[PDB]
Amino acid sequence: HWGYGKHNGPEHWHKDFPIAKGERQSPVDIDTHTAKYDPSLKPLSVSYDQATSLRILNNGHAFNVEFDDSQDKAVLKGGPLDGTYRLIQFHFHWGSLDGQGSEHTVDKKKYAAELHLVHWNTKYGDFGKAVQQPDGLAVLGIFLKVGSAKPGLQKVVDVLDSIKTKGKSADFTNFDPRGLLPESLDYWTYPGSLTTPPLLECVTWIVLKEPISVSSEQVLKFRKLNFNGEGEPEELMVDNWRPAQPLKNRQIKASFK
Ligand SMILES: CC(=O)c1ccc(B(O)O)cc1
Ligand SMILES: [Zn+2]
Repeated sequence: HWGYGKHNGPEHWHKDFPIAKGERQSPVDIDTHTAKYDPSLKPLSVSYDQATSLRILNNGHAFNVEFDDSQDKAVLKGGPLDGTYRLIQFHFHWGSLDGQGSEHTVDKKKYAAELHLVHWNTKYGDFGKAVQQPDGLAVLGIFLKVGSAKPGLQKVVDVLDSIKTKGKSADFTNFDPRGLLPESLDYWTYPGSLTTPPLLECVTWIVLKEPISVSSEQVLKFRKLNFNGEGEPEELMVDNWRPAQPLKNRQIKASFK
């Protein structure tokens, strides 16, 4: 199917997913000097106190920490969102080297990796119904650079040997995603889509300005994962990011000056 190589990478996705050439695709480059501070923006509200993680999965594209979204336990509201968005899963995209990996860029700058905290609007009932709506999803993007170690990430780094190949999964309860958040909630926001197929244009993107630091060893463990499935030729899971897409008829708002 689709992947990230030279034969199935992003530049090929449009053949099986025409919306790849859509009018509100992600990711995009964030021109910090062209984004306009928006007063009407309300303060962001991250209520992850009752978050309940369940499993960690290698899907052959990335690895998802999945949560129990059967109740309003870890929600995202305020900011540009109208209503309540339930956290369903979070994933990363990283590069083969520290100077790449992120999907969004800031003034064309690429980060070592990008963390996506995915939530879906609770007025749609579930995630599968929510992805079919223009305001069905809210994704919290957080950049990752190499530097100091991010303690709240080590628990995820330690379990990755259990999900090395596509399809493998492992119990992963009691993970607190608040350890993955940066100090500040300053953000840019814009209307976009999922960054992998089906590339549905259903996402409100909230990208935090302040990155989180991770050690080179923490990301190195990311690079030891496998695209392939067990017993198959080893393709290392690296550079699983979509490059910046055309901004088109969109303006990026900022929550700060
Ligand atoms: C297919 C799917 O479930 C998914 C795809 C991309 C993202 B993202 O851009 O944050 C999240 C979820
Ligand atoms: Zn993603």
